[PDB]
Amino acid sequence: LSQKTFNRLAEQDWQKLYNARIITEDGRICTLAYRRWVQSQKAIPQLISLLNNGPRLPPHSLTLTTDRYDHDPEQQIRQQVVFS
Amino acid sequence: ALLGPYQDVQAILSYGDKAGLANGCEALAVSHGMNDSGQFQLDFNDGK
Amino acid sequence: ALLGPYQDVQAILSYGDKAGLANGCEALAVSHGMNDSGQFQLDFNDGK
Amino acid sequence: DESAIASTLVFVRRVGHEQDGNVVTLPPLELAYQDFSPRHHAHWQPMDVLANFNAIQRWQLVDLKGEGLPGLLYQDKGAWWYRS
Repeated sequence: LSQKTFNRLAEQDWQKLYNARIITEDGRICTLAYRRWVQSQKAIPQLISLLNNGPRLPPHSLTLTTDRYDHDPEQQIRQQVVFS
Repeated sequence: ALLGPYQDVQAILSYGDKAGLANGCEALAVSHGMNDSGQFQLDFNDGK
Repeated sequence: ALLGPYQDVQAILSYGDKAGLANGCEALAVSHGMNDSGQFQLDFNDGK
Repeated sequence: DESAIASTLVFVRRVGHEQDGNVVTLPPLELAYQDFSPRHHAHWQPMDVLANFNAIQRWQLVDLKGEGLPGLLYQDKGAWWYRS
């Protein structure tokens, strides 16, 4: 959930969706619980935007490694992203 | 037959020959088809 | 015993000795096996 | 998914905690079980196949021969008839 979708849901739907375990304790959207409400016509159209304006990425990790030691004026940070 | 409890069959059983038959015993009516003697009641000792 | 669709059982029971056997009480016909008496109806009080 | 009829397990999540009170979570395992909703599915259909299966004649639904479905048994005088 983005802050804007949340603010719209927060007065009423957030609570219905939260209890239904669509919205998790940390504000994430549960995959099966949302789908069950979409299939059941219980889902709110406000969460649809979060499946489109917030595309998902495969679970991932990021490594940050310096080439040079801390005292050097030229520590470059090598970055690598890994998706699985 | 698949003849239900509220369904009837109309059938006559008869003997097509010469024999020592009683009058009215030459033909029997079959109405329900379940060990159906053409009698409202069967009694083998009613004197008849 | 076991039987087919509409099969009957043919058996005669009879007494092979000297006794007061009334005329026709000498032997009994069995048509089926269900505690089959010698008559169409068993009546212990019909005077016979 | 707690209910008087049956409580099923629907959410499994492994969570760590930090010494500063923070929390570390992993994506949860979501489970679903099949539902029972006898009103939504209340579908009457005719069964012309049980021709003359009568409650008041010698009829019964039985597993003759050990099949997992009943057949229609009819007990006649001297014969039994059966539809598997």
